[PDB]
Amino acid sequence: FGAISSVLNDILSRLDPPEAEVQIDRLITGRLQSLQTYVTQQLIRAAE
Amino acid sequence: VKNKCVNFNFNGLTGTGVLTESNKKFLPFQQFGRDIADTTDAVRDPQTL
Repeated sequence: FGAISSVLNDILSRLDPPEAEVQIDRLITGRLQSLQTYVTQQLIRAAE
Repeated sequence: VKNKCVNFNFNGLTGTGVLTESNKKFLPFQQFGRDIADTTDAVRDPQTL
């Protein structure tokens, strides 16, 4: 998602919060978008 | 320490899980296992193989 590593723990392990936030805010935006799409898939499919 | 929910850091891998013996057999070169979802599930202990 345009962050240094897909593993959350790797980011937390290597770089400390002040720069970590910029990296993690990228994953949160990405992961949450993927979660949001899956639910909207399910709601529509459950309607079917 | 095995079979207990232990915070672990292997070769500096790090993370939380329950360390248990695995019957799965690595090929000699391989070091880190992985999952269908590409998450760490099998590890080789550095000090003792």
